[PDB]
Amino acid sequence: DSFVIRGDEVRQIAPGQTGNIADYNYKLPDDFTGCVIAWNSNNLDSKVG
Amino acid sequence: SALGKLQDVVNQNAQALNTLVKQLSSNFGAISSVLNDILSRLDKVEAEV
Repeated sequence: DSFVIRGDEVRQIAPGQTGNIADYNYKLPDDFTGCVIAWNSNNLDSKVG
Repeated sequence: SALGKLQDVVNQNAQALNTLVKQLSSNFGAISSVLNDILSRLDKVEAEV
């Protein structure tokens, strides 16, 4: 499962979390078996303005 | 006092149920002994612990 996110909100991409990303964008199950992999993408995903 | 051999059997069984009920008030090292209090203070993963 793939997307871009703000670096602060990466903590919401974990089992049993609550918050605007967890509850309104992407919710993981509590009994999740898996790996969450993130990397900074400021060189690709930002724009001047 | 003479009938006290039957009265002690009544007393031990009252004491046993009062001990069992009083042990609902104990924390056992948890944050609280009240189950709705735990579930109000903490989010799912910590409340489960």
